Order: sequence, then C-alpha cells, then structure tokens
Amino acid sequence: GSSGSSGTGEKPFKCGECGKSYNQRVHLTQHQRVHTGEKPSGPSSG
Ligand SMILES: [Zn+2]
Repeated sequence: GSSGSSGTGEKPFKCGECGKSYNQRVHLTQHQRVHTGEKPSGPSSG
C-alpha cells in the first residue's frame, strides 16, 4: 500500500525541513525554530 498526507490549499511559504506550510512568512520562520537551536555536542562531560 501507499498513502501520504498533504496540506489543503496553497501557500507561498513552506518548511523544507519537516513539511509545514504557512499562509504567512511570520508563521513559518517562527516554526523553523524547532529545526534550529540544539547542538551536536551538548553538555560535554569533560
Ligand atoms: Zn518544519
């Protein structure tokens, strides 16, 4: 079988990291935050 979800309508802005679109650009940039913040190192135990 093969299935997949997709947004309803169309937006000028879209997130190419997870797949979340937003009518406005202010609703996208504030969302991409979840894709930017962590660190590849983290709390190093010396
Ligand atoms: Zn996203």
